[PDB]
Amino acid sequence: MNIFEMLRIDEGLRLKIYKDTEGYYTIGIGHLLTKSPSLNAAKSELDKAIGRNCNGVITKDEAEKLFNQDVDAAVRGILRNAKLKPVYDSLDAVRRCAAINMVFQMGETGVAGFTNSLRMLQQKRWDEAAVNLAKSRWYNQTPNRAKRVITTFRTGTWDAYKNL
Repeated sequence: MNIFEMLRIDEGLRLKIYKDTEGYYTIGIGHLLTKSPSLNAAKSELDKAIGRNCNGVITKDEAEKLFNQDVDAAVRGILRNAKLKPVYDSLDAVRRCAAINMVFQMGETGVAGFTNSLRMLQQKRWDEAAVNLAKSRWYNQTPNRAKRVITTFRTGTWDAYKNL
């Protein structure tokens, strides 16, 4: 398992514009297009992202290209964020994947606000971190995914993702 396989499980793959868990237009492997309620606005963002007139549909190669860009953006966002970088650097490789997953789902600013959980993670107080992370809108709105990511932080193993 690696971060691509992990987020592919959590986000799925859809080649036509769809609405994500929050009702926002999205495509591919969790690529958010816009928070606007306008499908036309989403289609315009899609064409801009892919570089051709897509009419709301992309290929698997295009979805995977957006995904590579998005994972890279999540990692770069962590490394540029003064609250997130030290915690990330303190983590082992498996737990770094859990961190990237959270930033991919909710964005860098959003995770950087998880102040108390970040401190527990930096301190390697894993069970305490797990309890704190679950006290969140994130957990209540996407509990199955949050449980997987939390188990990954708690254990430092891929047990929650084996086998898919």
